[PDB]
Amino acid sequence: PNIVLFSGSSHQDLSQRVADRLGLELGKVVTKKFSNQETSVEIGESVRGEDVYIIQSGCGEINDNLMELLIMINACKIASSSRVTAVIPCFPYARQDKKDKSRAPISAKLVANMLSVAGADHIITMDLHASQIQGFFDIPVDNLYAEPAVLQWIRENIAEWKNCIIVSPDAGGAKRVTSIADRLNVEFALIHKEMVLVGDVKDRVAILVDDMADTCGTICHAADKLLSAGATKVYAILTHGIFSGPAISRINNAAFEAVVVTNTIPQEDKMKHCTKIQVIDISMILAEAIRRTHNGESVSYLFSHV
Amino acid sequence: PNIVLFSGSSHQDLSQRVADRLGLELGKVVTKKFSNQETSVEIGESVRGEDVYIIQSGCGEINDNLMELLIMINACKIASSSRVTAVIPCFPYARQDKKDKSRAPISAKLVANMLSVAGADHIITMDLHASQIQGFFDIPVDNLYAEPAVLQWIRENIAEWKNCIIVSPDAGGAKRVTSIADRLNVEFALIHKEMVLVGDVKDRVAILVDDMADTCGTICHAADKLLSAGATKVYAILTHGIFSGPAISRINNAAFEAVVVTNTIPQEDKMKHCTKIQVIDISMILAEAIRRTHNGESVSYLFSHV
Amino acid sequence: PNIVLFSGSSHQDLSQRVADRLGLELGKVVTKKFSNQETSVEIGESVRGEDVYIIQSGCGEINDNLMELLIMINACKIASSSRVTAVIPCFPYARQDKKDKSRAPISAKLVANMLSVAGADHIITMDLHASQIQGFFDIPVDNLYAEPAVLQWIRENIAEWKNCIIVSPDAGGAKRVTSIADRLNVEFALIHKEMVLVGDVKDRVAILVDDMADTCGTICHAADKLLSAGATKVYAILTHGIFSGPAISRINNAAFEAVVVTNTIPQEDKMKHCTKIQVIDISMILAEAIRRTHNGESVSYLFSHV
Amino acid sequence: PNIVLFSGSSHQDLSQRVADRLGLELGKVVTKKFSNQETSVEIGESVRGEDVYIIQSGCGEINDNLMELLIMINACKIASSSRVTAVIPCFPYARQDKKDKSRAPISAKLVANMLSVAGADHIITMDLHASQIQGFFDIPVDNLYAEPAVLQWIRENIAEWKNCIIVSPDAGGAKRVTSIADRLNVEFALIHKEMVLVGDVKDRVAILVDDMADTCGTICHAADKLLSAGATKVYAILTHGIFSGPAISRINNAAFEAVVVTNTIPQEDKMKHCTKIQVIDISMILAEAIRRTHNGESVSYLFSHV
Amino acid sequence: PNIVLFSGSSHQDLSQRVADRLGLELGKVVTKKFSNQETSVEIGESVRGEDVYIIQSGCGEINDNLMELLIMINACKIASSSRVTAVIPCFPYARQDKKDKSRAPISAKLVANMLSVAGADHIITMDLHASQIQGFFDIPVDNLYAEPAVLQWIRENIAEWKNCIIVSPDAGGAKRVTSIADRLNVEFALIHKEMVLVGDVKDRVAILVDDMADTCGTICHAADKLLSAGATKVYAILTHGIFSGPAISRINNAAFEAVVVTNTIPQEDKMKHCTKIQVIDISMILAEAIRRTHNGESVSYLFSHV
Amino acid sequence: PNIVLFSGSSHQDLSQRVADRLGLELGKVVTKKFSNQETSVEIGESVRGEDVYIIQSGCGEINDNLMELLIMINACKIASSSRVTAVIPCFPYARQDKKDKSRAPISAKLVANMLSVAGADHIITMDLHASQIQGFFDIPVDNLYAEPAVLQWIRENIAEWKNCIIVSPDAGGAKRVTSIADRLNVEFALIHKEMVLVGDVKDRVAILVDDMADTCGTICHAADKLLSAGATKVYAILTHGIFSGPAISRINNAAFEAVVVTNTIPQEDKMKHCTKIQVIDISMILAEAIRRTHNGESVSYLFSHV
Ligand SMILES: Nc1ncnc2c1ncn2[C@@H]1O[C@H](COP(=O)(O)OP(=O)(O)O)[C@@H](O)[C@H]1O
Ligand SMILES: Nc1ncnc2c1ncn2[C@@H]1O[C@H](COP(=O)(O)OP(=O)(O)O)[C@@H](O)[C@H]1O
Ligand SMILES: Nc1ncnc2c1ncn2[C@@H]1O[C@H](COP(=O)(O)OP(=O)(O)O)[C@@H](O)[C@H]1O
Ligand SMILES: Nc1ncnc2c1ncn2[C@@H]1O[C@H](COP(=O)(O)OP(=O)(O)O)[C@@H](O)[C@H]1O
Ligand SMILES: Nc1ncnc2c1ncn2[C@@H]1O[C@H](COP(=O)(O)OP(=O)(O)O)[C@@H](O)[C@H]1O
Ligand SMILES: Nc1ncnc2c1ncn2[C@@H]1O[C@H](COP(=O)(O)OP(=O)(O)O)[C@@H](O)[C@H]1O
Ligand SMILES: Nc1ncnc2c1ncn2[C@@H]1O[C@H](COP(=O)(O)OP(=O)(O)O)[C@@H](O)[C@H]1O
Ligand SMILES: [Mg+2]
Ligand SMILES: [Mg+2]
Ligand SMILES: [Mg+2]
Ligand SMILES: [Mg+2]
Ligand SMILES: [Mg+2]
Ligand SMILES: [Mg+2]
Repeated sequence: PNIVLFSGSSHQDLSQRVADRLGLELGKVVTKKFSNQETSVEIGESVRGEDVYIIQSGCGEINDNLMELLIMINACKIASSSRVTAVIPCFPYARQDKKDKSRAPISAKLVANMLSVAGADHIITMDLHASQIQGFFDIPVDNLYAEPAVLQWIRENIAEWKNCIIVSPDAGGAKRVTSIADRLNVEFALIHKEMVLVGDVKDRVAILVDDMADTCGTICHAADKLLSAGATKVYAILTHGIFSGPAISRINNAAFEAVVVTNTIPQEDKMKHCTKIQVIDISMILAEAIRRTHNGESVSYLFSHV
Repeated sequence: PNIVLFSGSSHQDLSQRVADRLGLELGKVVTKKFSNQETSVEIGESVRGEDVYIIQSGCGEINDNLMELLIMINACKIASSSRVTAVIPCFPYARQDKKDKSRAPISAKLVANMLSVAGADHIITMDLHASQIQGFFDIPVDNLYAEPAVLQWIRENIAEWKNCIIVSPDAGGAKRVTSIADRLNVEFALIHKEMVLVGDVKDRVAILVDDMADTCGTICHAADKLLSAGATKVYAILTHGIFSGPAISRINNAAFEAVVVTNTIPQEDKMKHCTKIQVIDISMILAEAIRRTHNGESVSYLFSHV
Repeated sequence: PNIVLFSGSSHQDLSQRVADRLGLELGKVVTKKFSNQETSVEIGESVRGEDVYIIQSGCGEINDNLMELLIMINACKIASSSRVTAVIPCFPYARQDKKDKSRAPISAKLVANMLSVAGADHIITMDLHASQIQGFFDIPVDNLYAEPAVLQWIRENIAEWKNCIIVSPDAGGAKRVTSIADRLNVEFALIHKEMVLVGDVKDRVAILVDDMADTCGTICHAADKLLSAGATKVYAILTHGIFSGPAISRINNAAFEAVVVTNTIPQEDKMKHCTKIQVIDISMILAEAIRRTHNGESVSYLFSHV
Repeated sequence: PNIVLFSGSSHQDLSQRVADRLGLELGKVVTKKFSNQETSVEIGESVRGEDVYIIQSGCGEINDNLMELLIMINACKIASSSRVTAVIPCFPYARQDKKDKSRAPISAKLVANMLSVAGADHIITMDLHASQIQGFFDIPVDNLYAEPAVLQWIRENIAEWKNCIIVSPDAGGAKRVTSIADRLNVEFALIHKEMVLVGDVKDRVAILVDDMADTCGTICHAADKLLSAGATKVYAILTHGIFSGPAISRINNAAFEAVVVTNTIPQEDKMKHCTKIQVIDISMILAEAIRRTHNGESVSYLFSHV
Repeated sequence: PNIVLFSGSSHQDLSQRVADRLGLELGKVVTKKFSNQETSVEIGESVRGEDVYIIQSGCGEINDNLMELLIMINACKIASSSRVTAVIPCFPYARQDKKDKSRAPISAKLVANMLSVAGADHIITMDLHASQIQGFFDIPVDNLYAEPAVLQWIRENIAEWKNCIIVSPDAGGAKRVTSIADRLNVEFALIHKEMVLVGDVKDRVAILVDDMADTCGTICHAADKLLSAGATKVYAILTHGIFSGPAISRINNAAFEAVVVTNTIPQEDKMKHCTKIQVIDISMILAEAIRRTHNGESVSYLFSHV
Repeated sequence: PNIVLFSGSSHQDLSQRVADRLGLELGKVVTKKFSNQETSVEIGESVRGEDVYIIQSGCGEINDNLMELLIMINACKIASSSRVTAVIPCFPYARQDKKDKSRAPISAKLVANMLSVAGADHIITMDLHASQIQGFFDIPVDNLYAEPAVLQWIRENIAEWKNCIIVSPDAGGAKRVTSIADRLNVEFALIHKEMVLVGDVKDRVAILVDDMADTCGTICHAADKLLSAGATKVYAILTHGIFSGPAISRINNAAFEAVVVTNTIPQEDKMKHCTKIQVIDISMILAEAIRRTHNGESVSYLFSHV
């Protein structure tokens, strides 16, 4: 089969970059809405006997884009494609992954089921909120890591990285922080609400590393505790920058040295209203995974380099 | 089990009307959206061992209401309810029911499959675009009719109904038109585009009967053809009035005697900007079907009276 | 994989014609019945890793041919074939496609489910009664059209086709009629029972176009209404000619100029007892669809020519 | 729920007797055929919230009866019944239960899958050809035994039963023969083709016991071998008497003392043309099984008495 | 229906205690092994129309107990029970819940799938390793907490609990520790390998709280780090005490004040060879969940008291 | 794709022999157990886009080996292999294939279902206890025969085979012996318990042929009956030699001329403690089936030669 790369309405810029690294052109698909706000999908080329890849990120209008993804997957399945792969840099409803309330839903499993009945055979995603979402599917699921690119940014941009500290803004983020600290051979701390800090922090550069920042109610309160606790400068490094609601107003009025995110969510608009925001490119990692999945090579090689 | 009636964000007024006819109160559910525009559903009462009935219409913002419905169904299924029934007065994506294009989707079947994997056991809907959507499910599906209420309106409001004529604005609507005409003993006509009229029409009160009006393009060119053909006055009777886009601007600048719709879609806002719009209450037919499904009575009795 | 063409008991002549156009030979299968009237299927060649195509029409004795088809599909699936495609020129139980009665079945969906659990991956059919039966399956379904061959016959055989009129014998057949009329730039009419005619007809050659004729209770009554309404000669063009029951006795005692059908159902025996019956060959359209599905070409090209 | 007993076109008499033993009336269902030989099913009462039982035997026109059964099960399932039980005294396609040929089907598993996807929840059958057809299903399957009635008939009718012999006409029927012989405390023999006899037989009454007799090509050659081997009189006892093909011509021209069968298949017509045929009533056992399944009693009690 | 309580080979003592709180007798089931070490299950009562509950913990020989559970669930499903619930205090293969290696299995999802196809409808478990295993099922899953009983033990036994500290032996156990600290209004610490401690712990009683201890390689190294860091006495509180391999030899040769575990795994043999081990009874929490699930009461009430 | 041969813990010697006939090396997989006796599976090569074959026999610790098989199948399915085939020379739980008791399980169907949800696409086995287990799967199942190798052994080793007799130790084994007798043109006998013998036996060499011997409470008592009935010497030929429990002590204390088995179960340890045991190599038949399934050749050719 031949790679047929398709792009949804969300994050059109990343799909163009992945096409460039793969050395191909995006497929002909027109995705608009009808008068009554119903998704319209018009694929403009034959997907018969092809390896269709669709890039759709859980950003912007989550529900509008999610239905767009399911209609595109189902259209390519009935149009007699060979395999259909959903490339989702940010997984929607990933924070609703367990039932710790009375009648709470598990919306991550509902989205997993809906992608399965549309007809997707493979899933490629980056830095899932819970790694266990891989078990919500009966199909192969790729969970790429942005950590090798995060480590590269720290070494080149922060000069004092050899004698810095790494801070976790939440109790559940200690797994991510401890892995990064060992790779840099530095110390680490942890911040818990209900604000308590456990770690030296004083008179050293502190880096806040999390997986996502929706409204930045965290990290911004964490930065105040870090500056009150003796740290000189504070850095914030994140993978998925949603920056919804106040968010930008909190970052613009905070004392972060820099806020660093990836390409998983469109950052072009947010970067106009915040000079602290910096972006790490991940289109190289996504293009390599699509390349190796198509050719039947080892994706495990990606978890050994940048 | 006990009836537990829930209402989604869409069409809150009909759910209250159905609750009054059933003589109960709506269940405690809070449906908001998070900062990143993700649906939040919080059921505030035990649904364990209950007959849950969720009323959600495919109107307004379709994709956000549809994802609202699936989260509510899945939450009630995992919360150990006895049965879950989706009451959907207007079915979303009902116009995409076949594949007559190159790589077209069938989004009616995708929506059908999503309701199945959420965990719905029964579907109650009214006046489907295609009756064959009943076969898109492997569960019982109820297809109610607004025709008995349509015929009741004609007999009381139009005085010349004994010598009127029903006009079909399209070629695919001849099934509805001929059934109505035979039930009234009056003649019928038909209008086809690419605009042609077959039927007397001249010096007679013409009634345009269709199942739906989205942008009212068809019921506007048809009305102009009817007034140019000799009909004194033109009436339009519809079941699902979406009235999206121009729609209202076309109805206000038209020569309809009246435009008549049902409760399936909220008409309170549209009736302010158009005096030609009239509403037929259908909350009694929905309440009776919910009542009879719970009590194990014959729903076929509904198709013999009003 | 290699095409392996198999033929069921029904319509052996079309399978031979399709084999000739494809330039191959029919596979070795022996289908008889045991003493207790149970279907016996004996495939006499290896189907391992092959693209199996089974041609079975819903004609003759429906239930014995339908069980024949399911046994053949299941035998080829367990025999490790690559893909199995059911080519069904006339779909059985296509008229039971909805539930508009008290405890009516939907037998079109039951037959759809049986073909799925036998192991079919693709369905190729022509001129379904309802196009929505495509959504009764979760697999690709091809719905071919006999209209390009219908229009070709009219142009060469009826000399007055430039000033003729197409008549719909029922209210639900107005979709086929209006599409044909626009493609010929001529007018159209419509006949409804409970018998009333709308259209000129008078002093014009009327053509009755329908999708199928089982007992010819319709068209035969329509022709009488057309001859009493001023039409000179009446033609009838149909896709699936079952001609069961009286049928032939009604056609022989009618005033049709000609009755025209296709190859979907065996017409060799019926043509002996009726001289008005003419046949349109469709073995080229079926062979092209089989050829293009195997080669991964565009079947949409078939809906642009003859 | 309430028992709703339905009867298919096959074996109306057994259904009437089962209704009599249960003290109820058969449900209102009309099952005829259309002009093109398609099954028509018209249930004439509400099955909503009921325990529907359908009695259909695999006899006569096997395929038409099987389609009838599937259509009835699906109609009762979609019509919102509580449970649907298929009571099948003789299972169709039970002899095709394994793949011992090149591309042979396993039609028993296909029938099992079709019954599963129609919507049946329970299966009640008597004396399956292979007991593993119980494992062909994912639902409960009852396999009743006619052996107690066979033993009762042997005791009351044959006077010399205390010093008789029991003969198996095939190598695969040695299990039934050994079980019956042990229950009667008599000896046993076996007959194999490719005819060889292993047993005394000489100067004693020999009883041929099998599970079914389709064409009676066996048992007749077995009877000739037994009469040539020194046995005085030969009896034949069977469970399912199909008697298709020559069958009756072979029994009338044979030297059986009596041929004894059960009610699983209609026997009145065959009993008209053969004086040797005798029938054992099994309606009591089926009625008891239905009664105990409805009331949630122990069906295992039936395998301890008559 | 009626509660039918069944017990597997593993942890026979807890099943007896749960039966006593529910005020009933355990069901009659004999579970032995054949000569070739295959599980034999012999239920000695009618489960027809009953609410069957089976108590089986993932301890001892995991694979023999897991196959025992599936055979009991499947036997009770085919025996026409009403509902089947698996009560699993310790879930097997809970630590293999994600794919973070080259070709790693996710054996938690395989066990989830094998419980689904056996026929279980509900799962009751306590303190899952990952809460997300709830989403590995499409059925309701109860995740009980042993924390309220853990808090009761600390207050009753440790006198210095008002000025103690809670220590996490791993980076991933920070979620449990921070929640317990807030409930007691005390401080907390964290220990990470690759052994580094963050927190005071000097001159105060330190409590190590985890979810399970398999070989006690952790907690034993953590205790050495705590005692050399200035802590006075060290306590270890765990939920699932496996104590496999050396385990006991490490606890007997350590400086724990006490090792406290729950009833999820049999502890009677371990406490003979270790005086430091203490058991917390949870048979009241399991009995209440079983009682409330059967009666259709709120299980959420259990997460507000002891 | 490429053949990737994997071996489980059970029967490492047969896998090596099959690898040699196929001319390849076994795949890199390490299978051990954790401290708490849970299966660990670590594949050391890329199975991506490969035809994976796993050889695992139902011997030794059945439950440990069965869970090992499912973990290996599921790991290779999620690792994006092309096809996964389970080669099982001896099928676990094959004797529990029907429900002839009150609440008996059918554990052969449970094992079939667990192999289906792990992700296996093909099953290769030898001499199933019941041939109908092929219908317990919805996937192709190969049922190889050891009979051609059994016939070869008799002709080469037993000199009196031309005037010998074949004895079946059970009523259910008459199918095997009658087929073997016809291929040798010799006589046959049968032994039934509740011990009675039918057949000459006297003054001739008797061969006892069965499918398996677990504990030899079967042939051993049959051999005693044969020697007291006049047979000169007794041979025992079996396919699956389990030899569990007493087994060997009964064979060592019996009067068998020889006990002959196959490679389906490891025999190396048994032949140390029994000189009567002889082994027939079947690694050539398994290698040919694996070779032909991969290459898409006819497996039916194997049932015409050795
Ligand atoms: N899009 C969203 N925006 C804000 N909150 C969300 C969103 N989706 C889910 N949530 C809520 O946020 C909570 C996330 O909790 P989390 O910090 O992940 O707990 P833990 O750290 O124990 O996993 C969930 O309980 C969920 O109810
Ligand atoms: N550190 C890691 N090394 C290798 N794989 C990892 C790692 N972390 C997570 N994974 C997961 O393991 C999977 C390995 O991909 P897979 O296709 O099995 O590799 P291969 O091509 O060698 O079979 C990836 O999809 C990834 O999600
Ligand atoms: N004119 C009609 N009369 C009766 N039923 C109809 C009609 N039109 C459609 N139906 C369908 O028939 C179904 C009858 O409901 P059902 O529960 O089967 O009736 P009962 O309660 O008698 O079993 C309805 O769900 C409806 O969708
Ligand atoms: N007028 C039409 N033009 C194109 N396709 C049509 C038309 N009418 C119906 N169809 C449906 O569209 C499908 C197109 O086949 P498909 O394999 O999707 O095309 P492609 O090979 O270009 O992907 C056909 O199976 C047919 O059923
Ligand atoms: N001799 C036998 N005794 C009991 N059951 C048998 C026997 N032979 C076969 N069976 C099977 O065992 C099943 C027992 O039915 P079941 O509903 O499990 O009994 P209970 O009502 O006691 O649970 C029957 O359906 C029958 O098919
Ligand atoms: N703190 C908590 N409060 C309530 N429920 C919780 C909590 N933590 C987890 N849960 C989960 O919520 C579920 C509530 O059970 P459910 O049957 O929904 O209760 P109800 O009967 O009120 O609907 C439990 O199964 C449990 O797994
Ligand atoms: N005597 C026999 N001859 C041929 N096939 C047999 C015989 N006995 C059993 N079989 C079954 O028939 C199957 C034939 O395999 P299959 O893949 O259909 O062959 P082919 O490649 O010729 O289609 C085997 O899997 C086997 O289980
Ligand atoms: Mg979380
Ligand atoms: Mg339409
Ligand atoms: Mg129709
Ligand atoms: Mg047989
Ligand atoms: Mg873990
Ligand atoms: Mg057996």
